[PDB]
Amino acid sequence: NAMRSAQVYRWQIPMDAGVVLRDRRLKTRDGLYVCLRDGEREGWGEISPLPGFSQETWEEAQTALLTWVNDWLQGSEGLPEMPSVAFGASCALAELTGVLPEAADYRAAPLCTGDPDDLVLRLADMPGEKIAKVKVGLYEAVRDGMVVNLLLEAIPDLHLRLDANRAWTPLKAQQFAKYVNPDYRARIAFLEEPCKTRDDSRAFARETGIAIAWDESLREADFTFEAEEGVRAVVIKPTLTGSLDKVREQVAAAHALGLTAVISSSIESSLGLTQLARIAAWLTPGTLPGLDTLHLMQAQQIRPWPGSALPCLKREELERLL
Ligand SMILES: [Cl-]
Ligand SMILES: [Cl-]
Ligand code: NA
Ligand code: NA
Repeated sequence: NAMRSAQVYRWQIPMDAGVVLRDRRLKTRDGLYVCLRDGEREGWGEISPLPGFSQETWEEAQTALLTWVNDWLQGSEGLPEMPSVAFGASCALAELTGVLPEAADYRAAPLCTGDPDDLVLRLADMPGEKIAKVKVGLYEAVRDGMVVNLLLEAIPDLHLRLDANRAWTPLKAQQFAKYVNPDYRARIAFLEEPCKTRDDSRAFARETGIAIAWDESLREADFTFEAEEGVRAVVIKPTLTGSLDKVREQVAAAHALGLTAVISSSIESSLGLTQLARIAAWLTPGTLPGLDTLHLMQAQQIRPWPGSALPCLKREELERLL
């Protein structure tokens, strides 16, 4: 189409030392961007499969994105199934049509990074609603239970999101719970995927009174949105999910069941994170998104996250594929 043109960029962002995912060292974050133009209209997307979580590799995503772009340029925008590519391409399309609103709040649940005191100091005097995120299942269960307990004790109105990524056996999950004072358990907003199996996670929720959330379950073939005793939320990671339309359908299905839906990071670059902030403000206006992952990186690119002190690279500094 005479009116259409596109650009594709490839990049690698250095990570801070000490970032681990499913027994892996994420030394750099590797990804792609697409920039679509149709007349005076422009739209961007991020295509960044996450090692150990995405089925597709960076290299596979690159090929799929390029071939999708080739078709789009010729007037065919049907999206591929590959989730990171479907997500990025769909965001670019949504930006071209103005469907993705410009607005964002740019606030996220702060992520604990090994210093609960700092987290306490940061939240203890924050006016309004206090929500934070603690990763669990990396250290031994006793440690996690004590940390969670101390934080809840330190700030009486703090609500914690906990993320286990299916780390625990039923025994370890019970060991974690025993260190959390029952008087404080109601202030665990949710514990994402405590156990290795979903049935064990549900049993844990019912036994302990600690609310749970689904995250990786949503990407399993069998997944059905269900209201269930103990289940309070779902975590939706668009890069691992697919198109913006699919993300919308999932948010809607969760809300229709009274479940909280959290728009969440797959460690995207700043560009993708700002888009997730817009998606969250639009589709989940009442729910703080899980986007506090930028500080794990050494640079921003193209669009900065407001308030980040990290340097921001311009597009001219990235490797251009198309
Ligand atoms: Cl290549
Ligand atoms: Cl730029
Ligand atoms: Na636009
Ligand atoms: Na999670």
